[PDB]
Amino acid sequence: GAFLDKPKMEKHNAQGQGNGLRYGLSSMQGWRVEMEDAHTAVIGLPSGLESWSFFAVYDGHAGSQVAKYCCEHLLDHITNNQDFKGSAGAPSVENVKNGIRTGFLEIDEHMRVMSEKKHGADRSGSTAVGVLISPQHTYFINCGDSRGLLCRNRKVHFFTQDHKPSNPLEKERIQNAGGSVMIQRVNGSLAVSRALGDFDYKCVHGKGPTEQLVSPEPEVHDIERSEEDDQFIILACDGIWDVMGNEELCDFVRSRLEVTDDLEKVCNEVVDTCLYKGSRDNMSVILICFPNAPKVSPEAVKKEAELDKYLECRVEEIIKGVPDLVHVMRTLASENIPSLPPGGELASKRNVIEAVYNRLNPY
Ligand SMILES: [Mn+2]
Ligand SMILES: [Mn+2]
Repeated sequence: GAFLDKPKMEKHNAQGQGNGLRYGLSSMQGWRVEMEDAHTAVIGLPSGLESWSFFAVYDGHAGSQVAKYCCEHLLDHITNNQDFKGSAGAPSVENVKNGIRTGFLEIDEHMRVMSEKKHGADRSGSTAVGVLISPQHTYFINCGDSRGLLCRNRKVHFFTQDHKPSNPLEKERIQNAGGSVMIQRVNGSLAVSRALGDFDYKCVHGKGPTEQLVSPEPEVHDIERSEEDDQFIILACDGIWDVMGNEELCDFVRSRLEVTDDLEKVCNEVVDTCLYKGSRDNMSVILICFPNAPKVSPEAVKKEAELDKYLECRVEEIIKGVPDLVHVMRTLASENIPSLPPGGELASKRNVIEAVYNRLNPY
């Protein structure tokens, strides 16, 4: 509803390891007056799914309630229904997919009844993007305009398709539910076509839960795992994707992993880079690395130290009536400095430039 006068740049982090996985995450409120993102990150699932893992980002809209509920309860709604637990043995691919769909519909209905019964005043909604990782499969899950991708063999192997109201099938559903897409928005208001919550958009008489103006139905994609070739998974809200493309962010993350194995720090760098690229939204990123993720390179670390020192010297010489940081950044940009991080560019080096600037002009 409003912007802060200065961004809240404080990072909240988590990290972990297990089942042959390493992960880090970072979330940051940014320019927004409230933090309405949430996330789930768990290696080892209950009830015979110890070798399974689950990661998810939730981008809350008009409040954090739906997102916060999801982040604590979506997983059990997915795994603790009859469709997921279908077969006698390990869940089949269909069990997993049907189980995920049922879990989204059932948590949505659960929240709706909780809200009706307790006379809930919030009209919040949430996206969800995540991965359910088994020994042999990565199941991508998407509902909304948060986004996930898989980097395999140094390339974007897969990314989720954002649910935008102007997408043909989304637009069709909206119109069949009595609504319209005005520019990019449901009835000129809502920027997503799919979400949990947003119950005001789920009141069309004579249409099922998945045929409302806004649908809680997730899209699920089974990717068979590749032990040799799988590198990393990125999950993030639109606060990240609004200012960095799939290949850019994939290239950027690779460049950062070649310099560090600290996954929280890599996530911090993504979020700061997007802030400095002009993102004014809440930002959350989860980075899940597989055994063959890029490795720290002695040469990359050396190039990074050389670049940092170079930037430090440039700031000094530009300072020489001292220019402010905005103007220093502008001057550095006009220098077309080579060997900046792919995708991240000068924005990804701002913390280094600003720390230099502060040392030289501390007042
Ligand atoms: Mn939000
Ligand atoms: Mn957002």
